[PDB]
Amino acid sequence: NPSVEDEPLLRENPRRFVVFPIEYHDIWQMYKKAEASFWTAEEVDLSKDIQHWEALKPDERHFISHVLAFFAASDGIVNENLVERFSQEVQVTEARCFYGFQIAMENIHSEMYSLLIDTYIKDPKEREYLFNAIETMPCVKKKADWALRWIGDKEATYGERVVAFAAVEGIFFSGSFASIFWLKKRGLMPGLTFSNELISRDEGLHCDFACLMFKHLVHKPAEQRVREIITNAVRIEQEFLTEALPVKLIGMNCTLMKQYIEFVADRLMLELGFNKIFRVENPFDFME
Amino acid sequence: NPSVEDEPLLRENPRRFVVFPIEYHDIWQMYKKAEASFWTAEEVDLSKDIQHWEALKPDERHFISHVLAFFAASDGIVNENLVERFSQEVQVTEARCFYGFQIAMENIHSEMYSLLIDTYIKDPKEREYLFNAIETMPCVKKKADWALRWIGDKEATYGERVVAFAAVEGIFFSGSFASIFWLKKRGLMPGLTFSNELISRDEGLHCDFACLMFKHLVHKPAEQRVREIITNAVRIEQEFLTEALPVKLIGMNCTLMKQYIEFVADRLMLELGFNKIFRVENPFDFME
Ligand SMILES: [Co+2]
Ligand SMILES: [Co+2]
Ligand SMILES: [Co+2]
Ligand SMILES: [Co+2]
Repeated sequence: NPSVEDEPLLRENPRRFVVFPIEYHDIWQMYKKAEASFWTAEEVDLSKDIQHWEALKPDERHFISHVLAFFAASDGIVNENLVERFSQEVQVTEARCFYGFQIAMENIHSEMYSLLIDTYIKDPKEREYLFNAIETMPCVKKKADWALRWIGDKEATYGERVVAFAAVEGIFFSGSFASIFWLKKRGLMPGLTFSNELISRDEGLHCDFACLMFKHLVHKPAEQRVREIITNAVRIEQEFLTEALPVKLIGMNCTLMKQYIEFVADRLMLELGFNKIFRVENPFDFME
Repeated sequence: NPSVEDEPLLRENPRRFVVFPIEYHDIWQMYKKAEASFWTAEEVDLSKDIQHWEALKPDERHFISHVLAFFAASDGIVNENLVERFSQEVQVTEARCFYGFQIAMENIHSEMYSLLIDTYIKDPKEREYLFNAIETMPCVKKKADWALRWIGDKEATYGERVVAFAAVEGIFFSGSFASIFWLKKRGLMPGLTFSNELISRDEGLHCDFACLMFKHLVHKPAEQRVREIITNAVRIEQEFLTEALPVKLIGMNCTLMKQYIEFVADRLMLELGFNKIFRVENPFDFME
C-alpha cells in the first residue's frame, strides 16, 4: 500500500499484538470511557411498557413503531462496518480496543431494539414487518442504504468512510433520539426512554471516537467534501422526521426538529475540527 | 460461493441485521453465558504481586515470565482472527454476537497480561523483550506462528480453521493454565492466579463455542484430519512445557503435564463429537 503506509492508524506497523506499551493515551482514554459505560439490555425493565404502549395514541404508536423499525438493524450495519473495515484496517491497538467494545455494545443496542419491538407489537404480522423494515419501509431503506453504501463503497477512503459513519451514528440517530427524549419529558414510555438514554450515551461516545480517528488521519477529505457528506445526512434525516414520519405525530414542531438536526451536524463539524455549517441554536432545552 | 451457499452458518442469507427473531437458541445461550461473565482487568488487584514476584525463586520467575510472554499477544492473534474471518464469514446473528463479545473479552485478557508484565518486570529491557516475544523467544514464536498460519491460510476451510483455533484456545493455553493453577494451590502469586481464573473460564467458553460452531458446520473436515490438527497442537504444547520451558522450574512433573495436555485434547475431541485420541486420565486433581 502507498498513501496508507504513511498513516499511523493504518500502517502495517504493529509487529506487536500487545497493549501496554501504550502509544495513544487519547484513544486509550476513549476506550476506557466506553468500557466503563457497559450495560446489558437485561438491565432495562420492560415489564410495564407493554401497557404504556396501550395508553398511547394511534398516531404516536405509529411513530414509535416506525422509529424502532430503523433502530432494528442500523446498529446491525454499524457492526458489519466495524468488523469488516474499521476494526480491521486500523492497526493501532488502542483503537482496535475501542472498536472491539463498540461492536459488543452495538450488538446489545441491537438486542435492546428487538426486545422493544417484541414487547410492543404482539401481533406477529406487524412484528415481521418492522423487523424487515430495511426491505419494507421506504424512508428507513433510504437511510440504511446510505450507511450500507459506505461499507461496500470500494472507492471512498478511510477518511470519507469515518465521516460518513459519524454522520450515520450522530445525525441519523439524533432525530429519533430527540423525539424519544420528548416522550420522556412528557411522561411517556419509561422503558423506551430509559433504554434511549443508555444507548444515546453510547452513540455520543461512538461519534466523538469517529471524530478522534478522523483527527489521527493524515491525509483526509477536504472540508468541502466533509461538508457535503454531512449536509446530505442532514437532508435525509430532516425529510425523514418532517415528511415520511412527521414528529407532529408525537406533538413536536417539525420546523424546530429540523433546526435541531442542523445544530447536531454543527456540533459534529466542530468536533471534526471545522467551522459550523448552519450556525443555528439547539432549540430543545432538554438537549443542550 | 458454492459449498458455502449450503452452510447455514455462512450462507449469504441474513437479509436482516436484527436479533430477536432468534434462530439458534444454543448459540444464543452461549452468547448469554459469555455476556454474563464480563469482567475488566481493573477488577484484578495487582497491588501486592509486585513483591510476591520477589518472594519467588529465579527459576520460577523465569518460568512465569516466559509464560506471560506468550499470553502477551496470542489473545492479539485470536481477535485478529475473529475480526477478519469468523465474525465475518459467519452471518448468523447469534454467532456474530458471541463473537463480538469474544473480541471484547480478548482485548481485556490482552490488557490483563500486559498489566501483569508491567507489574512484574520493571527493568525496561526485559519488559520490551517479553512484549516482543513473538519475534524474540523461539518456543513462543513456534506457537504464535501456528495460530498465525490458520489466519492467512487461504486454503484451509472454515471447518479446519475452527478446529485449529479451538486447539489454539484450549490446547495452547491448557499447559500454562495448569501450571498457573499449580501456583495458586501452592500459595503463590494471587494476582496472577486470580486473573488466570477469570481468563481460563473465558477460554473454556471460547472453545466450547468453537466446538459448537463446528457442530453447525455441514461439510466438515474428516475425523482423521481433525485428529491430526489436534495431535499436532499436543506435540507443540508438550515440547514447550517439558523442553523449552520445563514445568520442572515451578516444581511440576513434566511427564504428568504431558498426560494432562492429552487429557485436554481428549476432552476437546469429545466436545467436537469424536472419540478420545489418547485415552488418559486427567492427572491433576485440581483440574478434573
Ligand atoms: Co448503537
Ligand atoms: Co454506535
Ligand atoms: Co483469551
Ligand atoms: Co479466547
